[PDB]
Order: sequence, then structure tokens, then C-alpha cells
Amino acid sequence: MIVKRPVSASLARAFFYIVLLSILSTGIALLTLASSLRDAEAINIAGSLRMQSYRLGYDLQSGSPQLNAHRQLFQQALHSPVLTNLNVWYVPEAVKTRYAHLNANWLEMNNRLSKGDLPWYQANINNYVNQIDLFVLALQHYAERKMLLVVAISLAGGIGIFTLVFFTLRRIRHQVVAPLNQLVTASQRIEHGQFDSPPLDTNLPNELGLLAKTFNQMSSELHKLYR
Amino acid sequence: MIVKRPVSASLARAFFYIVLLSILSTGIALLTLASSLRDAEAINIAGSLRMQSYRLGYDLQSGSPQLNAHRQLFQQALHSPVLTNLNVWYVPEAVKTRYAHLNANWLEMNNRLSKGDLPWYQANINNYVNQIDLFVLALQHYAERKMLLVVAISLAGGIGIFTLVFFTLRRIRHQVVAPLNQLVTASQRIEHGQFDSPPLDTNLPNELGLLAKTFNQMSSELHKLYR
Repeated sequence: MIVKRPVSASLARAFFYIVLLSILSTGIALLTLASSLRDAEAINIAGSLRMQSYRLGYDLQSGSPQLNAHRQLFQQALHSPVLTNLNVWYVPEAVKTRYAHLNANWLEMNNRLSKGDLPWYQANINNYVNQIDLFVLALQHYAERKMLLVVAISLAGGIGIFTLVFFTLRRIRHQVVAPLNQLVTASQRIEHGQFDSPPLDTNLPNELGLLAKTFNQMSSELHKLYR
Repeated sequence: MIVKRPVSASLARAFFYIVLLSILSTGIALLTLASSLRDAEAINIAGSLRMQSYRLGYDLQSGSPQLNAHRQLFQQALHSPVLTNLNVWYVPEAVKTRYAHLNANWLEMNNRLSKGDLPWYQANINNYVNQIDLFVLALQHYAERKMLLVVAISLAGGIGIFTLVFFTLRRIRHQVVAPLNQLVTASQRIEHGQFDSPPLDTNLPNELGLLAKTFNQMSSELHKLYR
């Protein structure tokens, strides 16, 4: 007789899938989270471009001596690491294209400001800041999508592990635990001249099926000797 | 003879801890993520208060007919659902206190604007917008802390499951799989007049220890009968 389906292989498979699922869900979550750690920063700094743009107009209207320094601050912010790092493959096209537009818009705005052209400013600032606002909103929505992805993966991971464990344990109980208990009972009985119990089920394709067959025969012979 | 440590109880315990860890890490992650789904929105809208505040000054300097509508827009934004929902127990005191300050500051700003008081505006707008900027930054940092918490829990969950599974499988292999294989070998041997093999180790406190003892005796008697 042989064991067609050894428990060692079956168990190894079951635990492998548990770990694979844990690693997959965890790895995707962490990768997504890693790409997201500066989402809030990005939305703050991008948003600040809107305030800085109107502060420049306020500076111009008022003859503020801070106008040049504020122009330089806007350019630094626009070109901050957190915004420049958006030009990467996994960031959506729309985010990158909007950012490109803001950079082009700034060149015209900074030039008009250098010529002190207030009427141009007044005629254009609404549209100019609208375009920044849409950039910020795109970043916001991108941040939201990434977080929902993490929620989905976290949920599916937990559900998936719960489900794998449920069936794994069920299989171990039906194919290992219950038959072992039957073998122990039959053993303990046979060991005390109880010999007319139901014979063990031998249908399992694992080690316990083989032990049941051998037991049924180590037992049946005794009963006949005595008996 | 008895079984002092039944496999059923040992297995039930091991899988329980696997699931408990999965549920705990998943539950904390999801609760934290749930509290965070509007973090980006909050930072966008809060940030916009800075731009709106300078736009009001620009409106005042220029005699804009949009001044009143912009005043009403600022108040709507300040009191948006996403910001009003910040007054909840799990949001840090500092976020809530800053928000309270912005609300008080607005009352004075809106009044001065209703009196058209430009010199007061020019003398106060820097400090006023600084206070909004610190609010936005507090929201940013709060968002960052929550995300790091999710990273930690995700990581510890995955590591924890990997570790539980490693030892669980190790125990099942040492206490169930290996002894079962020995029982099968001894069985198959005995079934073919091989009777001088090493006797089975009987030290396991589970079902396999008992089966080994009974086997060692169902076998030893045969060898003597024949042999």
C-alpha cells in the first residue's frame, strides 16, 4: 500500500498560500503607502501656490518691497522636491500635464510682474489660479485613489487569510485530527479486549488512511486469535 | 495511557493566533484608514483659506464687486463639513485649537472688511495667514502620523503572520508529520517481516506518542510470536 497524498505536501501547500497572500497584500499596501507618504505635503505646497499667486497681486497693488522675494519664493515652491518628484512613471498623466502647465504659466506671470503689468494681472489671475486649483484637486483625487487601494487590499488580505485559515483548519480536522482520534480510541479499546467496534474508515488518501488499513488488520487478527 | 496534549487543542490555538493577528492588524489599519479618507480634502480646503484671505485683500485694494461674495465663500469654506468634522475626540488638541483660533480671527477680519479698513488689513494679513498656514501644517503632520501608523501595523501584521506560520508549521512537522511518517514506515515494515528496526520514539505528549506506544507493543509481541 502507498500514501497517494502525503500530509506533508498538503500542509506545506496550505501554509504557503496563507503566507503568499499575507506577503502579497502587505507588499502592495506598503508599496502604495510608500508612494503616498508625501501626498499631504504635496497638497499643502501645491495649494500654497494659489495663496502666493494672489499675494503677488496684493504686493503689486500696494508697492510692497517684498514683491521680488515673493516671486522667488513662488518659484522655489513651484520647483520644490515634493512637486518635482511627481514626474515619475506611477503618477497619473493628468497630474504631470497640469504641473507642466503651471510651470509654463509661471514664466508668463513672472515676466508680466517684472514689467509691473497690473492690468494684465487683474485680467488673468482668476484663470491662472483656477489652473493651480485644478492641479491641487488632481493631487487630492490621486491621494484618495491610492488610499482606497490600500483599504481594498487590507480588507481582501484580512478576509482572504480568515478564509484560507477556515478551510485549512477544516481540512486538517477532517483528514488528520478526527481520524487520529479514531485510531487512538480503537487502540485504547483493542488494548482492553474490546474487539467488536466499527472498523476504521480507510478511505483517506493520506497517512491516516494507510494506518487505518494496517490497524484494521493488526486488530482483526487478534480478535480471531483470542475469539 | 492518555493523551495529555491533544493535537486538536494545539492546532486550534495556533490558527486562532494567526487569525487574531490578521484581524487586529487589519482592524486597526482600516479604522485608521477610515479616519483618513478625507485628510487630502481637508488639507486642500484648509489651504484654500490662505488664498481666499489674500484674494479678499486684492478685492479690497481694487474695489472688486466680488468682495462680498468672496467673504461668503471664505465663511462657507471655513465652516465646510470636512473642517467641522475635525472637532472629534480622536483628532489632536492642537488641530482643534488652531481651528478655533481661525474662527475667531475670521470674525475680526470679516468685520474690518465690512468697514473697508484697508490699513488694518495691510497691518494684519501676514500674521492672519500665518495662523492658517500653521493649521494646514498641523493637518499635514496629523495625516503623516496616521499613515505611518498604518505602515507600522501593515508591516508588523505581515511579519507577525510570517512568524506565526513559520513556528506553527515547524511544530506540526515535528509533532505530527515526522512521527506519522515513522508510524507508516514501521507499519509497512512490520507488515513484511521486518522486525528489528529502531523502536518508535514515544515521548510526544499528543496522539502520536500514544500511537507509538501501542505500536511498539502490537509489534514487539509479533516479533516474539514468529521469532
